[PDB]
Amino acid sequence: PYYPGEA
Amino acid sequence: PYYPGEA
Amino acid sequence: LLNATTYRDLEADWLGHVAARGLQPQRLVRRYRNAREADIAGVAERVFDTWRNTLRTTLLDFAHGLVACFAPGGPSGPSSFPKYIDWLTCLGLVPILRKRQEGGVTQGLRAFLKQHPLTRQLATVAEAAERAGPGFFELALAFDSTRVAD
Repeated sequence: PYYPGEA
Repeated sequence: PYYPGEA
Repeated sequence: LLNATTYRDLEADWLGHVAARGLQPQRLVRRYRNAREADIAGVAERVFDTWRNTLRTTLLDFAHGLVACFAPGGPSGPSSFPKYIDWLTCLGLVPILRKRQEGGVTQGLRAFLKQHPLTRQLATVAEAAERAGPGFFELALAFDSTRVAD
């Protein structure tokens, strides 16, 4: 899982 | 797909 | 910044996020195994809403980062606004001196854009930045070149 604001 | 404002 | 976005890459990134979460409609429906339309529709809507909020705040941060380079150099240094206004108030004339050269604004833009992690993180952000890039550099050169006289 990936999110736009995460590193 | 194409849109009027897109390049 | 916002005009350069396109539908295809945003849809691709959304689909990539869905694949990463493993929450495709087929799997989700086969897991829930119920006909309660309201609950599943709300679940899907909230799943999309979280991503929408994160995208909005990411774009806000990038936009503020882009803005931060221009603003300090406006009221002071080359091409100052209060000097323009007091020229107008005293005489109505605004002598202006011009020279084509690179300055602090252009180096700031170069050092800012070339190594920003959000470009590598999101395809849409990177493509929008590279499409709208030349305008930013031209505006930076415009800021640098002029200088209202003393």
